[PDB]
Amino acid sequence: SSVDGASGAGQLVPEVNASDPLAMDPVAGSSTAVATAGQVNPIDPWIINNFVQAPQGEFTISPNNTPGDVLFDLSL
Amino acid sequence: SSVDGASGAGQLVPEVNASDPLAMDPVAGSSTAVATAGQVNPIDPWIINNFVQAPQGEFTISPNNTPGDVLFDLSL
Amino acid sequence: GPHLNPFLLHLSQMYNGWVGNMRVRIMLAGNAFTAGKIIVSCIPPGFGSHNLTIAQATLFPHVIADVRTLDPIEVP
Repeated sequence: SSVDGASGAGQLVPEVNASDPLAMDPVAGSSTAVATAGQVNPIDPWIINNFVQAPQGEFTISPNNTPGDVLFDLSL
Repeated sequence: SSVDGASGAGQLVPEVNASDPLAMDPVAGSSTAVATAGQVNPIDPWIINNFVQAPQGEFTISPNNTPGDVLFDLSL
Repeated sequence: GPHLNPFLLHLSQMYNGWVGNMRVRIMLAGNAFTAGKIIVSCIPPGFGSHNLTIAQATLFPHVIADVRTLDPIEVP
């Protein structure tokens, strides 16, 4: 699906982003609700791995933008 | 003999050409004539591997050229 | 459909049915000095001809290629 121009991008841009891990512990999923929710409804496995464009899927950076400007604010 | 700028060409251009094989079977050489030609005359082995500039050795592409323009037409 | 290939097309007029898969190759002509990506989405039959967002195009099994690619993009 994803084909980054690595092959022909020369080496002018960085491929992977080198960054320190998130200062945050992992959080549990469904395991919590299992006992008190009336039902635990599973979803189509095909959705489980497809990275699809979110409804808040676009944003733009321009030289008019000034640091601090919010490009997008996603709420879980 | 051939020294492509690979070393200093960065990675802005493709080195080798990736392409599907020729939709065509290999053809036989001299084996055919051996029996009916009066002679089968061998050529200097030094010519056998030297890639030399053909008499129809030059052509030019320019933004004036339009797709379909024949750059060269070689007949065996 | 057989109509995509003139050979097949010519043949369809001799048989009354068909089944099978084709192979598609997209080939782009660009420098190492360009940038931009294209996206090909596989749309199943029985969907509709409604227009999509690039974001939506992502929701289908897809291929996103960078313009600089040298090798042909093959999509089944």
